[PDB]
Amino acid sequence: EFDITVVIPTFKAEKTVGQCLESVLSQQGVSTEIIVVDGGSPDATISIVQSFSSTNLTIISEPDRGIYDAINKGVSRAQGGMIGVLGADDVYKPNVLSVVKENASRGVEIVAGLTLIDGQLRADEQYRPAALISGIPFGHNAMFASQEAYRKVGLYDLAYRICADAEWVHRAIKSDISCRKVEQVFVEFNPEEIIAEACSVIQRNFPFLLKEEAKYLLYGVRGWGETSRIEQILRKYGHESVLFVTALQEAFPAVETAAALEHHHHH
Ligand SMILES: Nc1nc2c(ncn2[C@@H]2O[C@H](COP(=O)(O)OP(=O)(O)O)[C@@H](O)[C@H]2O)c(=O)[nH]1
Repeated sequence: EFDITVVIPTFKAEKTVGQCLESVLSQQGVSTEIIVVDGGSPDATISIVQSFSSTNLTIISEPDRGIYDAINKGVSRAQGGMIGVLGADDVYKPNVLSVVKENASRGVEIVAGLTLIDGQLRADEQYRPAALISGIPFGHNAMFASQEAYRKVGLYDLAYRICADAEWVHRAIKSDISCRKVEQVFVEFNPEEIIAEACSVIQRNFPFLLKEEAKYLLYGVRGWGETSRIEQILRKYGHESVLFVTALQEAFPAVETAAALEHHHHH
């Protein structure tokens, strides 16, 4: 019954939840359902959320196991054609929801836009196998996914408290979920732990990789580290997976002559 469902997880968000919801309620040209999944805030959050138009607004307020648990509860209740997730410190830009509706009209399963972070565009990557040796290719809050996308991919993996968004998108890529990237800003707003989860997520695509080899690939694609061992890694594991060969030749087009050699002998 709704073009869009916006899932907003909140805990102690009294400072910004107003600005967040104003960015959703003011969206013109769409029927929007809002599901606020609050983890039991003791501050003004519940009152502020209640100060908005409640017509299509549901409030869940109960303990949960973290951000992605709250997101899962909201996604599970969503009735909209496309489902977005907005943090309480985030805002959608004007007209974004209508842009999502328009770009979804042919049945694409994911519609993703750009993200503005401290006045700079997030350095996004393409939605393609090459993302599988990296992080999430677009900002998770700039992503909208259909009911069928979530039905087919499933829910967010709570084992990942940082990078569950990346792991979900990688599962989408591996499931050949369709995606359309829109070159418009949709949303504005312990490294060792982040790196550990990101390596783990990459290894869930390619279980033959050592953690250090997942790290090398990740730093390689992101431009944080050198790439002279990429060909070595390709020769080491190319026989394991055509997807992995495809990912490396997409991420590092210069290894094409070596990639074709892997394809030719094993795939
Ligand atoms: N329901 C729920 N929401 C949370 C929890 N922790 C954080 N949040 C909310 O999740 C959103 C993002 O949290 P934040 O600390 O900014 O993490 P980040 O934006 O993903 O880096 C905000 O809307 C918070 O209110 C939690 O344990 N439960």
